[PDB]
Amino acid sequence: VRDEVAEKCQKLFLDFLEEFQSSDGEIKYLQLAEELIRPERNTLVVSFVDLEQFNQQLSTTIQEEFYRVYPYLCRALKTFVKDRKEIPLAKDFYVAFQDLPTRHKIRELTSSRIGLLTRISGQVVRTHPVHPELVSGTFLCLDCQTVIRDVEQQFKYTQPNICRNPVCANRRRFLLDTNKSRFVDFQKVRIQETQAELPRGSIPRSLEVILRAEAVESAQAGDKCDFTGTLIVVPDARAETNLSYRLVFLACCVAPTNPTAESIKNQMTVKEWEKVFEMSQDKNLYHNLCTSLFPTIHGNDEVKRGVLLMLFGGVPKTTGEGTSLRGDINVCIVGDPSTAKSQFLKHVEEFSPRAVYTSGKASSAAGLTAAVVRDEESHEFVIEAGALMLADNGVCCIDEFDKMDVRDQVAIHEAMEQQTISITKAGVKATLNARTSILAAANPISGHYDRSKSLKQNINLSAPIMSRFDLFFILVDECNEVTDYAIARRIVDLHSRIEESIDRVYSLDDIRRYLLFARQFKPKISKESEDFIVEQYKHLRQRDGSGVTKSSWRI
Amino acid sequence: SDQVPVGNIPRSITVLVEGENTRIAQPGDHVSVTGIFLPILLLSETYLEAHRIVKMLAASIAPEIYGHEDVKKALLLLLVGGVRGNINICLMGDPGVAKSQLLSYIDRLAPRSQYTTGRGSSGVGLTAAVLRDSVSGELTLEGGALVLADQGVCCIDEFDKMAEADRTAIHEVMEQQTISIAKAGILTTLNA
Amino acid sequence: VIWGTDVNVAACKENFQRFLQRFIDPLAKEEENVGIDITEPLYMQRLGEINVIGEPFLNVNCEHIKSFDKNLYRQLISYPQEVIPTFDMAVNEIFFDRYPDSILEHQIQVRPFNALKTKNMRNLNPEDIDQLITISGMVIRTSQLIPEMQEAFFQCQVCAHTTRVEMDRGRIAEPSVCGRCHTTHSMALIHNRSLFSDKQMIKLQESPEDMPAGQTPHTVILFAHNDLVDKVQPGDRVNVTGIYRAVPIRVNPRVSNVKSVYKTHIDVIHYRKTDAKRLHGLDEEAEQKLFSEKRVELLKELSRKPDIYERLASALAPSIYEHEDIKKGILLQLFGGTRKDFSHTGRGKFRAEINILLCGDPGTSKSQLLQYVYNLVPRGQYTSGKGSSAVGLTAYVMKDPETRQLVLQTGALVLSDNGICCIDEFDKMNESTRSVLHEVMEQQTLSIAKAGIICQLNARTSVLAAANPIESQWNPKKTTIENIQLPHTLLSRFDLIFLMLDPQDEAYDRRLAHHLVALYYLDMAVLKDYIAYAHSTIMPRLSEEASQALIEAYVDMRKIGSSRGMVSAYPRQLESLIRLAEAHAKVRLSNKVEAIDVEEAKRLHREALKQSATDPRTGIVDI
DNA sequence: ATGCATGCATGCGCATGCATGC
DNA sequence: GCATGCATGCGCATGCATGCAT
Ligand SMILES: Nc1ncnc2c1ncn2[C@@H]1O[C@H](COP(=O)(O)OP(=O)(O)O)[C@@H](O)[C@H]1O
Ligand SMILES: Nc1ncnc2c1ncn2[C@@H]1O[C@H](COP(=O)(O)OP(=O)(O)O)[C@@H](O)[C@H]1O
Ligand SMILES: [Mg+2]
Ligand SMILES: [Mg+2]
Ligand SMILES: [Zn+2]
Ligand SMILES: [Zn+2]
Repeated sequence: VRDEVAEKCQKLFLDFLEEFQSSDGEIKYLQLAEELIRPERNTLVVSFVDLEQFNQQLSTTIQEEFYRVYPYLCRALKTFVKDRKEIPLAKDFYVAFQDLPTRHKIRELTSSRIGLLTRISGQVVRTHPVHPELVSGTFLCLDCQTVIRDVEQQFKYTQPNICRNPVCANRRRFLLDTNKSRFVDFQKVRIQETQAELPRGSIPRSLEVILRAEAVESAQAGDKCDFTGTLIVVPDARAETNLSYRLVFLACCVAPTNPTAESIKNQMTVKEWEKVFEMSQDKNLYHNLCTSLFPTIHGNDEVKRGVLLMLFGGVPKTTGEGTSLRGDINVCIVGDPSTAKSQFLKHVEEFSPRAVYTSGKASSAAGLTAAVVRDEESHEFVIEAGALMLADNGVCCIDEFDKMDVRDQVAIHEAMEQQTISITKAGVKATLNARTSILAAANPISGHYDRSKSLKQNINLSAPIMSRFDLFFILVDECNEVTDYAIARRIVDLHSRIEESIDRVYSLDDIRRYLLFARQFKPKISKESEDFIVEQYKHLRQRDGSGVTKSSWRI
Repeated sequence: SDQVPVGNIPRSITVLVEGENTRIAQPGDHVSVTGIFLPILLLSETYLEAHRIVKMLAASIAPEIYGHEDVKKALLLLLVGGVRGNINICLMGDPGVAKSQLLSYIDRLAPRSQYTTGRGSSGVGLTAAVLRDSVSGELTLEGGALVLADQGVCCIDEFDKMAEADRTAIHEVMEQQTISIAKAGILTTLNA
Repeated sequence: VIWGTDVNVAACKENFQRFLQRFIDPLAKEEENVGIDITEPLYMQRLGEINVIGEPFLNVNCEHIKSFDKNLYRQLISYPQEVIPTFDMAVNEIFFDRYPDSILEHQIQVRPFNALKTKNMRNLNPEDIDQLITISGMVIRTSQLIPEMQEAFFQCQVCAHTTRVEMDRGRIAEPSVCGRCHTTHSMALIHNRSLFSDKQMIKLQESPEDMPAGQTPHTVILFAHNDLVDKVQPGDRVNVTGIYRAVPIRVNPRVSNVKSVYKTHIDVIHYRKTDAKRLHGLDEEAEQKLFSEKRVELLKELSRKPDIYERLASALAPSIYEHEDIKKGILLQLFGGTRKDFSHTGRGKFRAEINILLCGDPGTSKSQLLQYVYNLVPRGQYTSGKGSSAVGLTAYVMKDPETRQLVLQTGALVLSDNGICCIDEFDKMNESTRSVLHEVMEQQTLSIAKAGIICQLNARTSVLAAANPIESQWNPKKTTIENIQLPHTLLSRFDLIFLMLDPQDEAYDRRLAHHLVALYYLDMAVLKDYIAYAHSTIMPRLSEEASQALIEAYVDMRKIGSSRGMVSAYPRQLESLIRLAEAHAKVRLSNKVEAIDVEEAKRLHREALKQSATDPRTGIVDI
């Protein structure tokens, strides 16, 4: 029996690999496969738009018959690389595709798309440890001593149905030779439906993805990534001699949904580097960014500058005695109701790529820190990350900070101080790093700020957590007619012109790129800066004299 | 409670219903059942198979109590009811004027009636709760005193001593005649 | 047909073929027969519309079949499994006879509906097993898609031949011998080369509203197949037409012994959304078949009259005396504001809905208004005082009924998405419960972060709250803020606050008594159509004059509220005004917001709080 | 004859109700 | 007037022991 379609696909794909001429006249894939000599490389990346310009028939056949054709494409690639270079026969090879011009929602993955080539988007929730997995094992018969090789395991431990010797007909006595077997890398990941695809009154759906070989490396927890692959049924009506199933997604490539100073410089293109250089040589960068991130908000430039300084962050250091010095900055805001207090947190949500936001009692103790659960296919254990861990090296926003329970506040204080989360549960002891920066919003006890009382008497916050915050901002609503007029003008202008009332200088992508580039720098402290800081601190301490009215916060 | 011996607790029995005898018995009813006593498989467990199930001026309410001539027509009108046409009555009094006996008489006279003394039937005693099933093995909702007293008369003694939640539930029953429950695992509207 | 049945295939086929061409109803009106000539046969026109559009599904009413004849209706109800394929093949034959060269994806299927409605599920008997049943209920749980095999693919180990087997009677008999090499037990099943179909499990909560004494609500399980998957959402009130099934239960998975008591089960074949009492849903608003041109012209002519606004306020609730301002506010909430998009700005979601609070003595009809709103508006929810917990709303953790999927389960607020949530006895609610409302009333989103769960949910809900004074009486000596005892942050999020007081007027008492005694002894469909057309067609926009008017109104409100004792004003209140103005723009069917809408919104805001009668410098109201 | 489902503790995570202490 | 300490039900998973259906 012959598989005609598979043979034609093999021929066409080999011809495409051998013949595809690039824009410069050479062949990209020959040079790319020249790097497959290294034992650490097994997958070759092939673009789909280039295939669209070579053979539409082959493209349609591959798209509509991906699962049936893929092993034959792997065999063709193996033959090509074996012909082009001296490689040991034990090595295997795989193909990947990236540029699919269409996307499908998670809820749109019906049973009619089983075995077809699709591209989806999602958010990583959990990852499992790397494992080996069988591909085609070899079985030895215990009766007639006949060796049976190349039996497909699919997705279950399947022994040979019957001995290939007609006289033997053995079906229940076999031995597995692990030495001569065939292995491949295997990892399991969980993904979640994004908020933008949620219908009315619905909870986001969860899906399982499996990564093989090099694709195992990527897809870390907390990311927002696009996956390319197929939909394949895995067992979990009855059969008889003359059935429970579930859906599992196999992915080929994982990409960012919206995409070491020398490495960053090399990665960036010429135009991106030109834009970065243009930004770097502007003093108005200190002012323009304030207008860039908060266009609609009127006034409150101090809060904007504090938020920018918190976003940029400092340089952490370690001492010779074994102690550690904080390098992150935490900011707290307190103000009268409706004084634009919650808008900054939402702006940080929208701007920052790694940000987690919580409010009041909606987050439990297990919601923060982390959790430990079992591995489904081994004796190991896996850790589910909390809000703080997902915001590692990022910004964590907490609204209604006063409503949080005392235990939760103690946990937050521990995370701020030690910058480490220790878990000793279910026979598992572990320590994890949480280098986060906290932006918090709070309200007065009486609902309005008392001008005649100190800061400590106005907020129901414990002294330890109070002392850890670097900057405190206080907002008071002034009963001034001009301020009300100015606020009304901006609100009505925003409502009148939905999108035409914004004149940003730099796009958010450029700001993100510049922040990523700038956070790598580790500036030093000059000698004269030491004396300047000493004198300025002396003046600041002298400000605390008794010859002036009492201040709301001591130094 | 009359047949319970001294210092003991009432015992329970299980009855199976099949055929046209189904849909006759309801919770809270006093019934008489004629049946067969059979075991289930050398110890064994027993059960009952039902064959027959049966249910067990005019202002002369509680003649045992002297006086209160004008306090008895109101009870009769409460029992008769209006044409929502429901009626609610509260009696406030100094101790020793025997308010409890009138409530007990009203409870005994009414066909569907429930009587509450205080915190002994608070919270879960009213409203409803979710419990496992004997047959299906799943969760079902069982109502409280208010649910059982649907289309009947309920009597409450020592009303001022009840908890805030119970008082709010009673107010909701009085004004809206339906109870709304929305907690973890429960989302229901009960008719009372 | 199988033994035990009196159904004849040929007779039923001929009867259905004749019925599809002969049925004409004179009582049918243009109010529901949209785009169909009543003088001509109805189902033939439906088939023609199917041919024009290409939809492979046809809807047939059971009442029409019963009107044509009773034998066919009885046979269809008794034995749907044999009757339905006959109808399908007859329809396919007629369609292919009348319309050659048509292009579709598969043969036309027929879906019956509006069978005799069973009053209560618990009244059913084993005699009704495998019969057509119609139910009315609300969806609370929908599971994920499940694949079910239909064909099986087998491959040989030695010769590798391709064979296919079709499922029969729910069981697949795998061949024990090959077809080319004749080797025994040489065939292996391949799952990925097979064919699968979608299956979904849904949960319904039953509420016929005529329950007997002491009967608790019921929960039913439904199974949907093929395209019917994901046609409903949690919180929707739907009518389900389907079949009744009984399935045995195994004693344990690995032992073939089964329990004698069977398990109830229902298969779904048809869904209906329209209700004779409630307003149109969002599903209907995304279609063009709702309104005939005559009704559109009538509504457009009606909208031109100046008093129609007040007329609508007169037609909202005729069973409650006066309260014109409250009815106008309820109508404006029903119309809603413009749903602008601020994704590019980075500000986030903007609330386009109106929240209303009503404060007054217990002897008031606010509860009647809340009940009427709950019964009238679809996707409506009701809560009362301490009966609801903080975890009861939003979502709570519950395991999947079979495995450990950690399935978050929606609450009352989430089920109220794109709907109305009514709260009674708002005073008794604890601070923990109000913490949820603090985020819900503004951000329209809920953030959940518990063990293994981190997610955000949509909570686009408009809230009607009812409250009472401290002592259940409005003490004239105490101020409004003292009487209310609610935090300023919570009160600031309410667009309209209505203070209900008793003026003790003799004429008012006489009118109330006369109306109450007489209780012993506009068309709703027109109102529904007008509301749906206004809500699904027009997106209002505001001009410079409205801008200046709003600025002046905001500064005047701030000056008025600067005095102590009264409810102070905040910039957020300004936004509320805009929303109200937009609502007025929907009343007059105008795409442009004018100064009249701003003036009306200002008047309503002023009259709602009774600021005119209230003493500006003492906070005491005295009419 | 052998491997597996089930009965019986026990930890885990959670929500809910009753009491009290500032 | 409310958050918290102290039981207690609920739902679940996990580990240790054993008893026999295919
Ligand atoms: N200084 C300001 N500039 C512009 N808009 C403001 C300002 N202050 C308040 N607002 C408007 O008022 C609203 C305040 O709501 P919010 O920020 O949620 O208040 P809070 O955070 O104090 O609860 C926002 O929608 C914002 O548009
Ligand atoms: N008007 C009355 N006529 C006859 N007996 C009475 C009267 N008032 C009180 N009693 C007697 O006094 C006792 C009062 O006890 P109880 O009913 O518990 O009082 P309360 O209901 O007020 O707590 C009863 O046992 C009753 O026999
Ligand atoms: Mg806020
Ligand atoms: Mg008494
Ligand atoms: Zn052999
Ligand atoms: Zn063969």
